[PDB]
Amino acid sequence: DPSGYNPAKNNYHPVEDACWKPGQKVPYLAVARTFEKIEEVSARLRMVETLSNLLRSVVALSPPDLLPVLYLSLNHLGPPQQGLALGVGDGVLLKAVAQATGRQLESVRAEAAEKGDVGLVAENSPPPPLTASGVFSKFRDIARLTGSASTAKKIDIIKGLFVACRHSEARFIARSLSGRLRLGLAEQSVLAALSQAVSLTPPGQEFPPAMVDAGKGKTAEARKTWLEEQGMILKQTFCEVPDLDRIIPVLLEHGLERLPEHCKLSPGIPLKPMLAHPTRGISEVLKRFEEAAFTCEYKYDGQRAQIHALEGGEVKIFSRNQADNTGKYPDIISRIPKIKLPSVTSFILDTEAVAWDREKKQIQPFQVLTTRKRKEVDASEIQVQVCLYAFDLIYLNGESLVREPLSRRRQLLRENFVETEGEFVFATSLDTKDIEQIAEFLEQSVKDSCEGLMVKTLDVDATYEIAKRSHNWLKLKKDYLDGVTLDLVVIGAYLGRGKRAGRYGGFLLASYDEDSEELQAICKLGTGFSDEELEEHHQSLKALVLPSPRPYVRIDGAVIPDHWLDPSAVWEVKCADLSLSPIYPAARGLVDSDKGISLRFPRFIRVREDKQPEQATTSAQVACLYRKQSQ
DNA sequence: GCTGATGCGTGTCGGAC
DNA sequence: GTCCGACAACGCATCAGC
Ligand SMILES: Nc1ncnc2c1ncn2[C@@H]1O[C@H](COP(=O)(O)O)[C@@H](O)[C@H]1O
Repeated sequence: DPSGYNPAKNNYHPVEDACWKPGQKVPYLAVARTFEKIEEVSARLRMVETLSNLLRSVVALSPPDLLPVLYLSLNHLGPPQQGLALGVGDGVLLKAVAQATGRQLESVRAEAAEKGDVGLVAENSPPPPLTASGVFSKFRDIARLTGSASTAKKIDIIKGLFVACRHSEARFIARSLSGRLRLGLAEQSVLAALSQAVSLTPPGQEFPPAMVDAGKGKTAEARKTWLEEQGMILKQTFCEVPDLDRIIPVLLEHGLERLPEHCKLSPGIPLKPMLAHPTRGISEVLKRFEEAAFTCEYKYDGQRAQIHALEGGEVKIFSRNQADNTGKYPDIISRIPKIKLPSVTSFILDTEAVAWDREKKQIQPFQVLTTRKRKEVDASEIQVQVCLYAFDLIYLNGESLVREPLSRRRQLLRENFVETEGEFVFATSLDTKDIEQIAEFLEQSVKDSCEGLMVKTLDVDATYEIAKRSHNWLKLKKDYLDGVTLDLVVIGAYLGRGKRAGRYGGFLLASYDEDSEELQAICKLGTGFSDEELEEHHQSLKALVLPSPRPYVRIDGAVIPDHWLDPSAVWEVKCADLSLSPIYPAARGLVDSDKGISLRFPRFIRVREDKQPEQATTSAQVACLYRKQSQ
């Protein structure tokens, strides 16, 4: 019986402990029961084993449901490049919860805010049982609804789900819709569970499967080593082809050992990009890299563009998160013939697209880039031009370069591609181990409109193998260095969600405007404090809660705090940059008549226990800092 | 026809292991 | 170090209300 389904039990048997009949649809309650057992524990290894048990039963009994169960576990709707999104947030969701439970919407909103979780409100307040594929399909139905009256149609589907929910299902339906499943298990653990499941219980056997536990005859050491090896086969393939729609049919038909024979890196199919680990100083860079020669490059402030040229000439462009951006950049597309030597027949390039001012011939801020339209059919209508800064080459003329060292990938990039100023340029770079030269290069990068340096080894562990290490590169920014900040007043707090439930998750901060003697909201703040500090803030600020705002506190367009606070606490906050804000009033009129100023990537540093609000950073100082950054 | 509100999509940080 | 999920500013696109 699905109500008693226990994928965390000892001696889990994929056949005998499943809670549905062979070949029938996996019930959604089996998924919900699995989620309960996963969120109850903190050790990822234990979460992986529990999910693996569900997956082995899916493989053994009902293999067509493997793909929807995996998406439900990731809370994804499909492969990233297809771009389906629910179009559902707390607004649509709580209205649906309110109507399903028959309660007033304010009562539902208030309880969800206090509890920090929509799932508990949806649950604790005729139709056939939900199935995993049925729920997944309805989720995709919600995402495809568009046009006038689509909100009411989305709500109707959601109410239909809640009406059919049993036991714990409503909790997880609502958390999924809210984007906050909170399992503690995400992409890497799902892949580990999948490789473990298909290794222990191979797909494609006639029911009942003759092989239920392929690890039974191995010592514990041989079992661990084997599962690690199978797990790396799945992880390397997925990093090249992060698309379960392609992988799972192949896995089900040919098994995991033969997977790389059928799914490999190829132009037109986005791959996982290499990411960067933040490093807090040049000395820390030499420590992570030890003896290995490395290169430093400008870290451009734009958007990543993974540019694919297929054999035959089709070009596709993907984002860092593998969204299809091809329709966004008809200007890039028309430029491709200019950037390659005539011998290049296909490639995958790793680049940064940066807004570029063709009148002044210079880079423009990230903010300017974000004003491009999402779709543009005529390059003629484009107003924000872009320059591509190329820094890697992943595939060339039919061959993957993923196992080549950066020294060779970079040489192939420079040898086979053609620069045009203001259109396509190789990232500015420096090969050195001299601490003083690196420090000056870091300074120069900021003067040249970049946010810092990327650092990459050239020959030691210098490949593009994301499954081996996804953060193989280092990012170095001046704002990571100690002593290289603003003192702001806490004027409000926001109730925490999830891991912050039951305390404050965020705070509203303000600068002191000397001329009006008012406090002006400047940004929110929600990271940089330890768990212990955040509880201390909850305890000390609760004494300062007020029913109504003070008349000298101005927040204009900011989110109204859940709790207004008597202005008293002053905190030191660090940011990457200041920005001209559409909503915050701080220093409005000092630089821009209509816009005040906010903080890019603010983080809490420490309490200024001995600073009164009137001695906080002033709005005039905020303006001065913004002007200094703006040349 | 306009607009404000909602949703999606483009970093820093600490905890458990 | 890895994995995960708290939380930031601010843009476009969309849609309900007007
Ligand atoms: N020279 C460069 N090499 C690699 N990434 C770069 C470079 N310049 C800018 N970037 C961007 O920096 C991001 C890496 O930082 P992060 O996303 O913080 O891991 C990439 O996704 C790129 O969009």
